[PDB]
Amino acid sequence: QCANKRCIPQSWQCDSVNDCLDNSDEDTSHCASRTCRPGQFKCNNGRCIPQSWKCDVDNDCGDYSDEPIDECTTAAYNCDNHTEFSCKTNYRCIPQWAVCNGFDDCRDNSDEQGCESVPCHPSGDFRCANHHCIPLRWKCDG
Amino acid sequence: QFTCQNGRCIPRFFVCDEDNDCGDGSDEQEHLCHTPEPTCPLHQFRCDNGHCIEMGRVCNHVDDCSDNSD
Amino acid sequence: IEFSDLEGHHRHTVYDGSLPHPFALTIFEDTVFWTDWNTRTVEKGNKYDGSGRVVLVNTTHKPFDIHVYH
Amino acid sequence: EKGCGINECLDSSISRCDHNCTDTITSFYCSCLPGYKLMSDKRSCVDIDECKESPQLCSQKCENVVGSYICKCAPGYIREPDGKSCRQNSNIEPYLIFSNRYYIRNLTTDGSSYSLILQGLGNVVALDFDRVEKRLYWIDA
Amino acid sequence: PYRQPIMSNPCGTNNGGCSHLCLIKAGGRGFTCACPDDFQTVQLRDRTLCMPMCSSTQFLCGNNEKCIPIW
Amino acid sequence: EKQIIERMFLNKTNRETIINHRLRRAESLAVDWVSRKLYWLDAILDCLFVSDLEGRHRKMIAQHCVDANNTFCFEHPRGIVLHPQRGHVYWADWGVHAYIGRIGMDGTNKSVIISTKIEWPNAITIDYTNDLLYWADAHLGY
Ligand SMILES: *[C@@H]1O[C@H](CO)[C@@H](O[C@@H]2O[C@H](CO)[C@@H](O[C@@H]3O[C@H](CO[C@H]4O[C@H](CO)[C@@H](O)[C@H](O)[C@@H]4O)[C@@H](O)[C@H](O[C@H]4O[C@H](CO)[C@@H](O)[C@H](O)[C@@H]4O)[C@@H]3O)[C@H](O)[C@H]2NC(C)=O)[C@H](O)[C@H]1NC(C)=O
Ligand SMILES: *[C@@H]1O[C@H](CO)[C@@H](O[C@@H]2O[C@H](CO)[C@@H](O[C@@H]3O[C@H](CO)[C@@H](O)[C@H](O)[C@@H]3O)[C@H](O)[C@H]2NC(C)=O)[C@H](O)[C@H]1NC(C)=O
Ligand SMILES: *[C@@H]1O[C@H](CO)[C@@H](O[C@@H]2O[C@H](CO)[C@@H](O[C@@H]3O[C@H](CO)[C@@H](O)[C@H](O)[C@@H]3O)[C@H](O)[C@H]2NC(C)=O)[C@H](O)[C@H]1NC(C)=O
Ligand SMILES: *[C@@H]1O[C@H](CO)[C@@H](O[C@@H]2O[C@H](CO)[C@@H](O)[C@H](O)[C@H]2NC(C)=O)[C@H](O)[C@H]1NC(C)=O
Ligand SMILES: *[C@@H]1O[C@H](CO)[C@@H](O[C@@H]2O[C@H](CO)[C@@H](O)[C@H](O)[C@H]2NC(C)=O)[C@H](O)[C@H]1NC(C)=O
Ligand SMILES: *[C@@H]1O[C@H](CO)[C@@H](O)[C@H](O)[C@H]1NC(C)=O
Ligand SMILES: *[C@@H]1O[C@H](CO)[C@@H](O)[C@H](O)[C@H]1NC(C)=O
Ligand SMILES: *[C@H]1O[C@H](CO)[C@H](O)[C@H](O)[C@H]1NC(C)=O
Ligand SMILES: [Ca+2]
Ligand SMILES: [Ca+2]
Ligand SMILES: [Ca+2]
Ligand SMILES: [Ca+2]
Ligand SMILES: [Ca+2]
Ligand SMILES: [Ca+2]
Ligand SMILES: [Ca+2]
Ligand SMILES: [Ca+2]
Ligand SMILES: [Ca+2]
Ligand SMILES: [Ca+2]
Repeated sequence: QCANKRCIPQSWQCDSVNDCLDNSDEDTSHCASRTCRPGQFKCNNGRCIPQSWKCDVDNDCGDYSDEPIDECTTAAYNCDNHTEFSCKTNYRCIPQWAVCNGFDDCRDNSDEQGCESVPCHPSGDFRCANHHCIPLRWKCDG
Repeated sequence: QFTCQNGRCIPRFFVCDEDNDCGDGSDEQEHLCHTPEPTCPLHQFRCDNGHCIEMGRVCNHVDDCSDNSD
Repeated sequence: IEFSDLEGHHRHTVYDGSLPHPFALTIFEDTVFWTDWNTRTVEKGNKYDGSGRVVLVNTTHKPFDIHVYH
Repeated sequence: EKGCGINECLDSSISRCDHNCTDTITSFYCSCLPGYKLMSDKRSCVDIDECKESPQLCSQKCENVVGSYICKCAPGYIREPDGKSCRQNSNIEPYLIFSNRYYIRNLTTDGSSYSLILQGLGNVVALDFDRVEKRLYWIDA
Repeated sequence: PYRQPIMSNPCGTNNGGCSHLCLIKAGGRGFTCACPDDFQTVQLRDRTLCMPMCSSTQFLCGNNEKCIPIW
Repeated sequence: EKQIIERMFLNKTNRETIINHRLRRAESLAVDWVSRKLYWLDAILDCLFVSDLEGRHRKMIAQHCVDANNTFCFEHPRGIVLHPQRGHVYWADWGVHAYIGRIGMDGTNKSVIISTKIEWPNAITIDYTNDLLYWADAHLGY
């Protein structure tokens, strides 16, 4: 809820953009003291982000508050083993299913390299001409 | 240069050197730092640190089995 | 590709069912060169075990006969 | 539970392995030095003809020895320091002459050079050369 | 019928006297009162007291069952 | 497609809508046959709700996060089941920190239950004879 009693999505609060038309969401006093709700990391800028976006490599808070390199470069932020895929250049850990999905997930095209070698599921997959795997429910779907 | 999980290029002189060079301990993970010992698995005897000697060398008064481990 | 003594004894196999369709072959030094109809190729490998297989050229028409001029 | 003291190789006319012997929990078995075969009597050893049995052990002409073999090289080849590979000596380097439909082609044996000897033939299915007169023969089927 | 096994309801026949939600307490050995999404839970010595607190843009029912939006 | 919860006898008669308001994206439900309650989850409000079976007296009984660290949070809650014998609600979540949560049937004593080797836990159930929990994962495929 804002000052003028119009209430907005909690993600837009202190997002550097005036939404409540009274600049209550971008007031420095509130944007400093406020605490991000459970599960979200807080930036020094006052923005709230999901905790999964710390060490995301990409900037989230605008001030690079979400990328402490020293912390992100230790063992404390390793990839989830046997469930996530690690990039080859950056320190990003991406969900494994994002490998070979027709999008640059690792930001250096690591996830989309050597796509011709990954085997599709023996029963529940359809193999594309560009060696992608799609769920069989999407063939002939239109 | 072996590529650490966090993107550090480390020379192969430091892989499994019992020192965390990468900063995350990826270089010294157990995937490369197991180095299994001689199992001596089929059709021979085994004594001490993996001496896969033939069965005739069991307790035959000939100290070949490390420090006479049999 | 098989070779044997001049009396047809002691046969040995170089390639074992790996060849589409050889038609001609020649040996020089330790290398055997053969012409393959199905891939339309000239290619070579070691004359005793077939190691180091290399496709020398992609002919558009069937290569029929081959010889080493030396 | 027969012969459980292992030792059964340790006599002359009994066991009678002519090269070497090893004993199991119960009894002996015979063995030969390298390059000898256990023969079907299970007592005795024989020299293999390594030249006839395994010609791939020599790059060229092979000579049998009792207990081993020696690799020679045919006239015009030099034996490499490794003792197995023979290398052609004449400075005349070889090339592959091969025939296609409409073409006879001259290919160098590493794939680096690829040229044309003749073109506009009907169908060249066979081909051969003559060293003495530097001639070339073929069949236009 | 076995995929919902029969067992004795702890709120049985009374809702434990709670005017609102009689829920099963954790461990499944006793009950516990509660209040709807826009009431204030107030505890007395022996009886829970849930009373409406709905907004200006919400309408409260005459017998205080619930609150509904003004529209 | 209509954002409603209906009910009907099994002889196809007396079809009736019981909930139609303030229900954004209801992901799953289960029926407390014992104290007569309907429990459901929604992915947008990221909450666990409860009602009388007739739709009156709604309440929210879990929100924000599970655990004392906020490591596991309602993000994409999905399958739900009850174990009224022991007064527990179990539910799956397939967010970034995918997990299986548990809470008392009156909103106390919330906990994580499964937090490792779990990516896409769509399904959850209980075998009431063995008292064994079961789930399935759509990514790891187990
Ligand atoms: C393409 O390549 C071909 C073949 O390599 C060349 O043809 C050769 O040309 C040479 C000349 O450059 C020819 O040499 C001459 O051959 C005559 C005939 O010899 C025949 O009979 C003898 C005896 O039985 C055989 O040994 C021989 O093989 C032949 O069957 C000789 O009589 C000639 O000798 C005369 O001239 C020489 C000087 O040149 C004198 O010393 C002699 O006393 C004598 O007067 C001569 O040797 C050779 O025959 C051709 N090849 C063959 C084998 O037939 C083409 O020239 C070449 N083309 C090009 C353009 O390069
Ligand atoms: C397999 O059989 C051979 C032949 O029987 C065994 O070779 C034996 O090896 C020993 C040690 O090398 C030989 O003794 C040595 O002989 C030389 C003279 O040649 C002498 O100068 C040394 O002081 C020493 O005594 C022995 O002569 C030889 N056997 C015979 C009878 O010639 C070999 O050891 C056997 N291997 C196994 C695994 O059983
Ligand atoms: C789902 O499908 C099953 C199987 O087709 C249905 O079971 C059927 O239920 C009806 C109603 O109870 C049964 O008919 C009744 O049978 C009893 C006993 O013979 C009789 O006394 C009644 O007069 C009536 O004929 C039917 O036999 C039964 N069939 C089977 C194979 O079980 C079930 O009703 C279906 N459920 C729904 C919600 O559609
Ligand atoms: C919840 O948070 C605390 C920190 O406040 C965690 O305790 C630390 O855990 C790490 C390993 O995960 C250790 O290296 C630290 O030394 C611990 N610090 C302290 C003060 O104990 C705790 O592990 C977290 N709980 C769970 C279940 O993950
Ligand atoms: C609240 O949750 C905790 C777990 O987070 C429960 O503790 C477990 O309870 C079972 C059954 O009583 C024990 O067998 C386990 O050893 C307990 N584990 C831990 C880590 O506490 C606890 O029982 C729950 N409380 C209620 C009210 O049911
Ligand atoms: C990690 O993943 C590997 C497979 O890449 C697996 O063998 C191993 O058991 C997993 N566990 C850990 C943390 O080593
Ligand atoms: C032969 O053709 C293939 C394509 O079919 C090509 O990739 C290859 O490079 C060719 N061989 C050589 C010697 O270039
Ligand atoms: C932030 O944390 C504080 C406690 O320090 C309060 O719980 C506050 O309510 C939290 N923020 C929000 C958005 O609820
Ligand atoms: Ca804002
Ligand atoms: Ca970031
Ligand atoms: Ca991708
Ligand atoms: Ca499609
Ligand atoms: Ca190291
Ligand atoms: Ca010994
Ligand atoms: Ca010999
Ligand atoms: Ca959500
Ligand atoms: Ca995850
Ligand atoms: Ca899948």
